[PDB]
Amino acid sequence: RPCQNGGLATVEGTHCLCHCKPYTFGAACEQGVLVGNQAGGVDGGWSC
Amino acid sequence: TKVEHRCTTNKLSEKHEGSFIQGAEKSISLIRGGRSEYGAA
Amino acid sequence: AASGTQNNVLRGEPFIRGGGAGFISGLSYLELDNPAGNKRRYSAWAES
Amino acid sequence: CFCDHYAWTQWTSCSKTCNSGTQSRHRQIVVDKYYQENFCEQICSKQET
Repeated sequence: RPCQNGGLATVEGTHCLCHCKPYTFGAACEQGVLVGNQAGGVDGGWSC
Repeated sequence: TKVEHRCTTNKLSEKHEGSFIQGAEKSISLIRGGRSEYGAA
Repeated sequence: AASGTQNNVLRGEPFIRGGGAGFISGLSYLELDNPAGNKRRYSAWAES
Repeated sequence: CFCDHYAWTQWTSCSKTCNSGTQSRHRQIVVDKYYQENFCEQICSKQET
């Protein structure tokens, strides 16, 4: 179930982790603020 | 004899000061060829 | 009655791939006075 | 004018979702004796695109 704030997920063995975007943080990338240009909204992403 | 004198007075003032500045720079450069010591430079 | 408040943050995050082990730690040592990099250290990294 | 008095609104949802698109924001301009006298109508940009 996708990371917030444009972060890309990856699978740890039997588990999920997030490559968050800079200075936005936490397991789902919910906390903090982004840096650089931003498009707003939420870009779509697939379930399996 | 009876006498009475009376007055009321009012005053107001304001002052404001303001400043802003903004800057942006971009650089883009492509080097092709060089030793990467000076291609870096 | 008087109230006053200040805040500052700096974050900086140099990242390097390739380079000689010392030149890498040289270039990536962040300068508050020159956040992109000292030009000679950077040229030395670009040599190493 | 101190045009930074007025609102840091978020940018509007991107007009074209994925091609050559645009977004805009505006100051949430409320007029006052300050705005009238201190040249704000003259020097401040009301909306950024």
